[PDB]
Amino acid sequence: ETLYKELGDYFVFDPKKLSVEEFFMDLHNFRNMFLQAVKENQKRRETEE
Amino acid sequence: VLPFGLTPKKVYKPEVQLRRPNWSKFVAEDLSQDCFWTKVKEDRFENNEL
Repeated sequence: ETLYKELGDYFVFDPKKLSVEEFFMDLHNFRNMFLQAVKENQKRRETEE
Repeated sequence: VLPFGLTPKKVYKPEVQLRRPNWSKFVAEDLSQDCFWTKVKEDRFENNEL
């Protein structure tokens, strides 16, 4: 509880009303979408070449 | 006078209205003293070609 409260001071993210698994999932889904967008830009540059 | 010594942001005037993302913005009252958003130095990424 103390280390999660130490996480609540570095990033604020409304610590009274925030679950933990929803915050990690949106970081994970943005990580998978950004890696998909880099490979789609490489595939678009391969098609344009 | 914004809290935590923050300057007001650069108000841009585009000639063409662009498609915009619509988020829930955090004002300087919403930010804390030791957060990430008070140390933002985004003007080093500024470019007219961008």
